[PDB]
Amino acid sequence: SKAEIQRYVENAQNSASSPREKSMKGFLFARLYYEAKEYELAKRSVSSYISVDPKAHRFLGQLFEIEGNVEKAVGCYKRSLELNPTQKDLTLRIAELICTLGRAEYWVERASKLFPGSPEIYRLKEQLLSSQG
Amino acid sequence: SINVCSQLDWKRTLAVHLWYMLPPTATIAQALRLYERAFQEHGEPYACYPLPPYLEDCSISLGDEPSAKFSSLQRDVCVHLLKLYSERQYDLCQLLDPSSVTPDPLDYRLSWHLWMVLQALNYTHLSEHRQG
Amino acid sequence: VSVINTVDTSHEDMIHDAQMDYYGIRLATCSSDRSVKIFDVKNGGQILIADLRGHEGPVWQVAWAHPMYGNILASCSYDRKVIIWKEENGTWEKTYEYTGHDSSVNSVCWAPHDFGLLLACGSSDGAISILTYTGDGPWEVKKISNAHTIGCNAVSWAPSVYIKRFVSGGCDNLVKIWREEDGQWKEDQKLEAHSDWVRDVAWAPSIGLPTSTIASCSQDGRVYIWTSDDAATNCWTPKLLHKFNDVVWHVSWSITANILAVSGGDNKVTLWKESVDGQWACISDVNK
Repeated sequence: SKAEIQRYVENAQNSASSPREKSMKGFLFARLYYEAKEYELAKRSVSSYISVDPKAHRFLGQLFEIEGNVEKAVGCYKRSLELNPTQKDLTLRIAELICTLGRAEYWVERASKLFPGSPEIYRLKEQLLSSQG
Repeated sequence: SINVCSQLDWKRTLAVHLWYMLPPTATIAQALRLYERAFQEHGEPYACYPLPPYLEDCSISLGDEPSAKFSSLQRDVCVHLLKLYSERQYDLCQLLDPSSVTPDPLDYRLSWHLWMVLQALNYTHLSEHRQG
Repeated sequence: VSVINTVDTSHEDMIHDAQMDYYGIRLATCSSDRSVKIFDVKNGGQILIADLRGHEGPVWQVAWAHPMYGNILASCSYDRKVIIWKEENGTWEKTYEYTGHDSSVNSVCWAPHDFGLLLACGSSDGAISILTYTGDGPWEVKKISNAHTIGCNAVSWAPSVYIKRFVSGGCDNLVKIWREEDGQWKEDQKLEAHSDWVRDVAWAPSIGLPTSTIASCSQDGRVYIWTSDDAATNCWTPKLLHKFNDVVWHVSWSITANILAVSGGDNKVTLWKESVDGQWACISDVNK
């Protein structure tokens, strides 16, 4: 009712000032901003969360992709995958990054083995072969 | 999108359907089913999900996928009571879960008295194992 | 949750296992210092009543017997010796010493009082010995040879329901249930789900339930719940509880409400209780 959300803002602020690291509390406040819409502080708090998780990982990946930020997309996807607390799909945009970079062969073979009837990944590996054959 | 049903908890939403939307002569079951379909979408989900009184604070963030979570969330005993009052096809076990009323899974007083009342109402679909 | 009297064991090494008595007035304790100590904890007062030293190696398990047969305490050990102590007029003396094993005896579990005074000994030589006191005379020994290919880690008897049955888990990755048919212990079932060594198996003391439940912890960390709705059918269904990252050691069921206590190598005890719907949920985390 916009009220309990402000109270949860207060409690997350307290559990963020007391336990400064607070990826979880700060991520609850970031999820509050994402339920609302201030992309700057939302992405910032989610970035604090991921760096210092699929929620912040998809947030960073999709924001970077919608802005065109292949670098941030690859960073977030690769970090999340190699640590994997719950992460499956972002390797797709990792493949797109590696292709836009020979390299995309690893990730396109990965997508091939994870889903055989993959038209998009078949064409992506096709262009990877057309640039690295 | 002028949603009149907004800012109302699940109970009041069903009540509004009963008096205003439906005619003065109606049966409870029909209203219940209509409300149920209302939060199950059509077409917007204008009604509110039946949530336990303790889980309301943080309604799960339905980011692009509401249904995959609703299929694991419990509903307050009242809904199932109404459903059993109407028909004999429902899981008594879900209805009799300690979490529904009180978060902890160690308080069982209410559950047990309710099972006694259900046994006394000629409704004994519960398996021997769970009774024991 | 609440903290009662904290005992001072006056020990010298890691206490590998403990076990209280039927009425909760005493606590046996076993350590790697070749010593089984008895503690009388009554009304919040730690009192060492006896110190029993008869082993050559570490003591792994200690089990109290039913009150009607007296204060009988069994203690297995690394020195292939199963020593049965008995308290007479406040004095603990060794009454019997079974030395018929080729390797370390890892577990001792008494049978329900209905069956008699039976004790099962699981050893690392892959053999289970059943000792039986008939009241008069000595102990009849029935040894089940080649029970497990590598070794036997734990034994636990079924609640009396009288068909004498007990479940044993070994390092061959298989949980086996045994049944006494015509006076002879024969293999009844072979339950396979673990990918590694079974560390401990405990049969639930089912109360008011048609179903029989057994829990098994393993080296890989997967704790499985084995359930058979009908004893006759003997069809056991496993259910994964939680895959702990660290090796789970032993499992223990509560007498009154069937709450499993699981301990892993992460030095923590996680309590699990099955809900009405069926899903197992952790209720508390009691770390060391």
